[PDB]
Amino acid sequence: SLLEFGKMILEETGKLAIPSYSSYGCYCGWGGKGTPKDATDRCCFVHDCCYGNLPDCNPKSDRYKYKRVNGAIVCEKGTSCENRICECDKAAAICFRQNLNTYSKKYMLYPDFLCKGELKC
Amino acid sequence: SLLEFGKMILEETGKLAIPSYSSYGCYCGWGGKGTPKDATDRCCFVHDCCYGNLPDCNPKSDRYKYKRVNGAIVCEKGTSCENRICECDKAAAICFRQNLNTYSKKYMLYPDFLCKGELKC
Ligand SMILES: CCCCCCCCCCCCC(=O)O
Ligand SMILES: CCCCCCCCCCCCC(=O)O
Repeated sequence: SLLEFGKMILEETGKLAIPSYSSYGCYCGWGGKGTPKDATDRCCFVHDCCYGNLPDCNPKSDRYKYKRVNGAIVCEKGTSCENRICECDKAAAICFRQNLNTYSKKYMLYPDFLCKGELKC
Repeated sequence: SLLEFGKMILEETGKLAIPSYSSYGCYCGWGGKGTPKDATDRCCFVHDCCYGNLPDCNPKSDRYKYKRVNGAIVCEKGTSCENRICECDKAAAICFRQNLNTYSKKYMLYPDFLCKGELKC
């Protein structure tokens, strides 16, 4: 659920999910059209493709449990869903960190309008 | 406070907070349930998620000051609360303007039974 995801993001990046990621570029915060603006934006994209491959699950709402082992995110075992969701979230979060040095305020609150067309995931 | 938030809304969109954004979709208003129905509805969803990260404050009434600098909304300095509350509002109003394009009357006075999922933040 967004609760775990949003928390994941602050642990990895140091930024609050809200302002910093709720409306970044074309895919951050949700949306789904356009050509990803940058690296951070490419991760929201990939994260969206990840959620899209869990038809049997409720990604944005099911609570899953995860722990940090020696500074690394580890998805605890739960249902098939809670596990796959958690991995999607971990991948996005970690990515976010990896590209912090390219994070551009220039893309926060980006006009969803400017994004046109649907990329084949 | 809502008096400042309503001012930004009228400035950025030209519409009055009450009709235009008080009974729109599943989140612009007070009910708050289901899955956002469109761009404008999500701005509202993100906004009260933003008010959620401010437990130690009270957004409805503490008044803050803001001004424009080269036409942009800037939150004047003050107490941590006043500043964070304003950032939530600032973003929301800008979000309503960037989406004036898809704002449709079909979502006004939207029925409760049409607000679906379980969503938390
Ligand atoms: C428009 C949405 C606000 C709630 C989103 C809080 C965290 C947003 C960042 C995750 C990216 C979303 C996914 O990959 O689409
Ligand atoms: C005249 C008095 C205040 C008008 C301000 C109404 C605020 C409307 C904004 C939509 C709700 C935002 C979200 O749920 O936070």
